[PDB]
Amino acid sequence: PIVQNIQGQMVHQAISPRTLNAWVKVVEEKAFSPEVIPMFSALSEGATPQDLNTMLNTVGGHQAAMQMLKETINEEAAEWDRVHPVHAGPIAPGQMREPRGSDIAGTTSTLQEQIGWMTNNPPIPVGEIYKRWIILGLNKIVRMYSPTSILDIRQGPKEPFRDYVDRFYKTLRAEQASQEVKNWMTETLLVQNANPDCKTILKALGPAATLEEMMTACQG
Amino acid sequence: PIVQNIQGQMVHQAISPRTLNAWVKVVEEKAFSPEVIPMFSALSEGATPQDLNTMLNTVGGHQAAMQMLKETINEEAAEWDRVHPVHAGPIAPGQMREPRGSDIAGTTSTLQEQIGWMTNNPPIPVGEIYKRWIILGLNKIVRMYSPTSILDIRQGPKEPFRDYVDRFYKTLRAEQASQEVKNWMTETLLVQNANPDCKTILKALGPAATLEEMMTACQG
Amino acid sequence: PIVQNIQGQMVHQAISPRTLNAWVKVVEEKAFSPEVIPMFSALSEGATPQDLNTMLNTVGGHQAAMQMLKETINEEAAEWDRVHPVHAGPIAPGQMREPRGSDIAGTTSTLQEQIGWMTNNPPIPVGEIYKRWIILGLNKIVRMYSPTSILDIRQGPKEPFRDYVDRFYKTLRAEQASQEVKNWMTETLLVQNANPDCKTILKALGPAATLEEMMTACQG
Amino acid sequence: PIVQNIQGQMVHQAISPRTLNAWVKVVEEKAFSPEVIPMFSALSEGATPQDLNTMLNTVGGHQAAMQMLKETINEEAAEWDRVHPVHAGPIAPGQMREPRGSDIAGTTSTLQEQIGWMTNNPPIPVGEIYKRWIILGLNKIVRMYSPTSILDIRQGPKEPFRDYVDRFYKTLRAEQASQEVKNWMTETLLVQNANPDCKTILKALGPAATLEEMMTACQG
Amino acid sequence: VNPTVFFDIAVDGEPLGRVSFELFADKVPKTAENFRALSTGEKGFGYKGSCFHRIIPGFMCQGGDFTRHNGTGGKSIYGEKFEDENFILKHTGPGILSMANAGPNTNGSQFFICTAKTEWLDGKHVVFGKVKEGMNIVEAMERFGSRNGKTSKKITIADCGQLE
Repeated sequence: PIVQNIQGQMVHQAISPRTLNAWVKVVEEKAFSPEVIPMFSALSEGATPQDLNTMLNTVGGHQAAMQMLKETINEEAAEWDRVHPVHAGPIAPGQMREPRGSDIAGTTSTLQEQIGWMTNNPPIPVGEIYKRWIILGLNKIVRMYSPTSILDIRQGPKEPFRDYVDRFYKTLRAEQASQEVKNWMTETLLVQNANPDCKTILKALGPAATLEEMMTACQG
Repeated sequence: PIVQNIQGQMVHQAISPRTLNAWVKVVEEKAFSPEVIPMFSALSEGATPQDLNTMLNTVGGHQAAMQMLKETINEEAAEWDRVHPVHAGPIAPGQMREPRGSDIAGTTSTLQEQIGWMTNNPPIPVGEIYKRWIILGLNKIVRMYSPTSILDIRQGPKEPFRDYVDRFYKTLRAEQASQEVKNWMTETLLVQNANPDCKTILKALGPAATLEEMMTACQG
Repeated sequence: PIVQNIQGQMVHQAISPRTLNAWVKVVEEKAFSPEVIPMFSALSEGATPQDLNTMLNTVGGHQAAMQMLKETINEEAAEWDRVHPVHAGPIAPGQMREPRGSDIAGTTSTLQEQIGWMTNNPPIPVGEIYKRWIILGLNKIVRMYSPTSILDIRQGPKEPFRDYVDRFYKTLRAEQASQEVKNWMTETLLVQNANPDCKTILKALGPAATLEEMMTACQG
Repeated sequence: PIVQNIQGQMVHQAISPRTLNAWVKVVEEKAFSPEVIPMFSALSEGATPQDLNTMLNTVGGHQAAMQMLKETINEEAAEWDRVHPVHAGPIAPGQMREPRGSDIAGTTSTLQEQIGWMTNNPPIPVGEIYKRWIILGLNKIVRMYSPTSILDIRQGPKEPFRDYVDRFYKTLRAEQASQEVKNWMTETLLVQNANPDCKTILKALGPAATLEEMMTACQG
Repeated sequence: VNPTVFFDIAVDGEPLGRVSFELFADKVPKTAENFRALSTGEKGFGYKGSCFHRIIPGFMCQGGDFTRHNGTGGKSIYGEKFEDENFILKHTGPGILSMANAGPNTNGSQFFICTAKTEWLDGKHVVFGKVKEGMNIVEAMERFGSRNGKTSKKITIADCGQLE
């Protein structure tokens, strides 16, 4: 990835082997958790499309998920070309390159072309666009890897409220929906699926009670 | 490997022991799977032919694969010498003599001569040529390690569709016969070998079906 | 079909009866086989869309195949209308307006308009476009009339190698999935399905073996 | 095929459907025999490569033989390329470029280019070269279709000399060898494989006896 | 923005002059990068020390066969041959630098410098640059060629590289 170099002139610095090893280890140890998306977004800050292609090729296993990621990248490139076609217009006095769906995906774009598109003024946000595409793909993958539906989350007879709410919020974060749907679900589904012993306790507190009040109520 | 300085020039640098350790560890732990070529290309960016001969000789075990790689490098060097004969006689003062195939390999030349070739005006990319040759050899090696053929894939009555498609795409990336042949295979052989129930669930969606709906059909 | 004269110009000519008779006889006697497309392309060289609609409507029997061809022509006509949109504004004095997707078929246009389209300056090849569409439809028809798939081919213990390779190449020319995939199939599936004795006789020559030695090995 | 047109100006005349029907009939009844090569050379006099491709595509069945013919055409094209290199560069306005090895087989050469190569002064013998290639292929195929070898031809005890000599000369013509070898082959094999009584009858005439005397010896 | 490369031309080793070229990388980028990179020699192989093997007075000067030195060879920086990038630019006059080929999608390293307007070549050879400085050096070169292209003296690219 390119980085601000002293002084004020961005030059290309190849991806460090330690970053690739950290990525391989986090994909090996954590599989495909919701948190990987932030770890991926933070490990590849300002990365050229070639670096993101390297980081997606260095993965070991989960080839089905990588295939969905590649297909969604292709779909985003296709839609991007459809949303950004060259309509006839007077030619600009200044010419700057332009990134195609295939030029953004780093397939047919040489490293020099990407460095140009990034360091030129005004900059072309090819890296951020490809990162948005990969993040959409990773969201698809982590929502697919969900073992059970959020509607099936129910507490055991003696399962403490601690592990119950932990697993429930984990599955809810892995689940995909708008924020208002989650706001309705945390009020309609959480208290209902609890164990009756502590369900009575949560009902005694009130419907609009916060999480900490219920958690300290059923505490112990 | 060469590294640029503050003023922009580059000079030889000793190979880091961390790079060698990581390369040997990934070769030992991950054996010879499709994800060694990207990591090899990332580890030795800008490495001299001596550094690549180091990274190859340092691989203990799997000596048959290393012999295959050596034979491939030998054939590539012979073809390079045949396609680019070297001139005889006195060499110009401002130009250093062009390398032969056995010298592009770095077998019969000193490190200072490699550095002079790489930092000449114009620069001569011996490292990139030998890296391309090693990448071709590693492609042939990962082709050889391929456990099964692409046609013999048939899903068991109990083997889930996820494991089936994982194995399929694994051996498909290990095949690397071509790109359009791979595209035809993922259309035909992927749906041709499904379990009868999920098979007809996929046929219900027709050939226009994508992989995501292909999986969520048999899902649950 | 148009025909050139002594002065060099062309004009409409009535379709010859023993062409219609030959086409109807070859369609009925040979039914549908890969060698009906070359005969069709040779019989109607330079034929107007009316002549092609004649040669298609005249085919009695096999009405399902003719309906498939009509549907294929229908979809092809729609694509042509979508790809190019008629321009607005004043038209140049030396130029006049073009035909539509449905009029390329000649369904809603008189013969004089077809002749004017074919002998205009510059000429418009409506006949060649509709012939390409009909050839694609006939390819799909001969694909449907294929009696087996390419993978199911397995030579019997007594069926001679000549009959096996004949059946193989017949259903391969009737497959027409691609050209490079065909090149891979003729290397792999041809050698993979031989009878054990002649199978190992072919394996004695390695993959470098050509078809001639491949057959004269099992010969005699 | 092109033909001399009044007056003295060769113009392109498409292949007639009756010629194609005659070819299909001779490849339906005669199938593959020694007489097909002469019939083919007479039906395609001065034919453009497109006409020969049309005549080779219309053959229904015998796909192995057509594949042998295509492969031998490719081999002859490769040999022509290795013997007649084609220099790249802009063409002269008056004269046409030298045809490559694949421009002869009509694969990538448009009909206009072939017409140019034939009608130009001096003419380029593309048609005769492609005919020589197809004739080599047909010789290969007819020597392959031979049921038995010439050494296996033997007369039955009461099989008349007529059928014996007819079958022997037919197999000898189908066989492929230099005429000089055939001169010894006849004088060594014709009399030896005959019936003992007719063997002594022919040996009474002499070793260098002509065919007509040998025939009228055992006549009846 | 558009690269500029030069060629120091030599006639049997006597220095003759410098021709410099503006490569239209903003319309034919992949074609322009291949001539740029072959001029610098940065990928290991290139034009330096190759000659113009075919010079036809009043038409064009052709060169660039650095592997076989006679029009039967040369290779690109993408492999031996690549596609015709596009045909936006036309052969409008002297000084246009266009790609030689052996039919469509067969571009390698051979190029030709036009010394006349050659509109018949339009649509058949990709144009990707024009002479900037040095056209009278290209014109003087014509004298060492012939109707059929054969040149009378060896005309070499003595040195070449990128200027800007």
